[PDB]
Amino acid sequence: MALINPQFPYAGPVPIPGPAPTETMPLLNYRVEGRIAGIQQARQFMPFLQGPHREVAEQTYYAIGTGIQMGQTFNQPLINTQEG
Amino acid sequence: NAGTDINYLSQRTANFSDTRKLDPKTWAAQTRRRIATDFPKGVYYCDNR
Repeated sequence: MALINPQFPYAGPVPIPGPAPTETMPLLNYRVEGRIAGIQQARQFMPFLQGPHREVAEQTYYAIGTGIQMGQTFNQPLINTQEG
Repeated sequence: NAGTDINYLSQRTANFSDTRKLDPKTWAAQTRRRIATDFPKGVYYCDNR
């Protein structure tokens, strides 16, 4: 967006020496076929386990029984003959 | 020698229109922006990463 100087104008570009025209043109680089080499193993001996863990520990229980329940020799009360 | 046997180092396009033509101290000044020092005597590094 330059302003044209009317007192000192200039013309378009003139030819100048050039950079040997084939040396600015590249070759198209020619890929050969390739292979991810080797026979891959199916599994890996991992350093960490792959499953979930638990944040807190919960107390577990198992039921037990008591035993054969016996009789008893109670201390027996007195007879309510109007004193009680 | 520390640059005193080189006039300049450069990286030209085709055989014409250089892109970084520098004396051996301006060349080493661009290396000091990279590795915060400069290489031993005779070694010149050019970064194009």
